[PDB]
Parts: sequence; C-alpha cells; structure tokens
Amino acid sequence: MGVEVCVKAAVGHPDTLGDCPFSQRVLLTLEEKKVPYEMKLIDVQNKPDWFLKISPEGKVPVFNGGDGKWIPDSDVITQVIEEKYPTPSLVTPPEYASVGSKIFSCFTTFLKSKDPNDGSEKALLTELQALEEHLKAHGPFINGQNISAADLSLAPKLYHLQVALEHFKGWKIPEDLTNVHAYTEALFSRESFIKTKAAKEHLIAGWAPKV
Ligand SMILES: [Ca+2]
Ligand SMILES: [Ca+2]
Repeated sequence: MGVEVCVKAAVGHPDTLGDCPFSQRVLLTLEEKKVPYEMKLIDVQNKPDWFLKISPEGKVPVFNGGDGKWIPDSDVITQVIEEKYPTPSLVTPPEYASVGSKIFSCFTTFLKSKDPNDGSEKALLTELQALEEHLKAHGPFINGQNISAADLSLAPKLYHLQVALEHFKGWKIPEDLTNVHAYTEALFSRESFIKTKAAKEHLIAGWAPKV
C-alpha cells in the first residue's frame, strides 16, 4: 500500500512540522528517493489514540512501508527504505559510517553548558575538525559526488547546531573550517532540506526549556 510516516509537530503548533532531527532524516530520505508518502503530524504533548495504538510507547518517528506495520528507529527505517527503493542509492560505505557521529551530542552538551571553561567547546570543535578533514579528503558529500544516508542523518543535526548555538550563545562554526561551511551551505539549500526543516523560531522554542 501507500507509504506513511508519523513525525513530530512543532510545540504548540499541531499542524506545523517540528524540528525532530530523526524524523527529518526519514523525510529527507523519502524526498531524495522521490518516494510518494503521506506525512502525519503528531502533537507529542497531545497524542491521538489512533497513534498510541500503532506506537504504544509514543515513539516518533514511525514508518509504514505499506506492509501492514509501523516501525520505529530512524536507522532501521532508512535501511528499510533503502532496501525497498534502491535508486538513487543512498548507501554509505561502512568505513564512513561514524563520520561526525559525536557532533550532535557534543553540541547538546556545549549548548546546555553554563560554564565557559568546562571544555565542551573544545570537544565540539574537535569533532567539527574531524568532519573538516574527512570532507577535505573525500568531499563534497560524505561519500564523494553522490549524496548518501550519512548526509541525511548528519544535516538535521548540523542545522540544530548552527541555529541554536548562534541564537543562545552567539557562537558560529569557525570560518577556517571551510569544507564544513561549504557542506552545510550545500545541504541546507537542497530542495528536500528546505521542504522538511523546521522554522527556526520553532527549533529555538524547542531548545529554550532545555537550556
Ligand atoms: Ca499549527
Ligand atoms: Ca526559518
């Protein structure tokens, strides 16, 4: 049957797409593979019962590939989509799987930090520098000329990084990391990314209580 995906609505705005980066990874995957799908927005503070019946732990995103079940976990979901819709191939080589894997967590720790000298900035910078070296050697995407799964996993997280760190801390990725800047400027301007990203005010609102 028809492909369907449940994703988070923006806080306080039930008919507006939210900022959940795992949801966005899934949506980016469907968009780039040109798969038709229906999107269902879930108010995670007011979940509807029909949703609780198919997602009993309230987990979002969940994906229905037309095979009579709803599955969680954006890793698993994007692999299922890869298997079902092989072209374009978004397979990322295993040796590039962990590229930028610590960026989001380092970002969250630095964002929530209220002590300038606790070392979280240095850690974030170290991970960004690793991304920079990888992109220099193997760019422009994580797997060269063709976009792939690792890009679609990483781009939503870098979007959070840029918007939230600039807003809350007035912090920006250093300009000498030119490959990272080319990377984020390229990814954020893709039609798929513009279509599936949160409005910045909603992303900022989402981070406000956590900060
Ligand atoms: Ca709304
Ligand atoms: Ca915006």
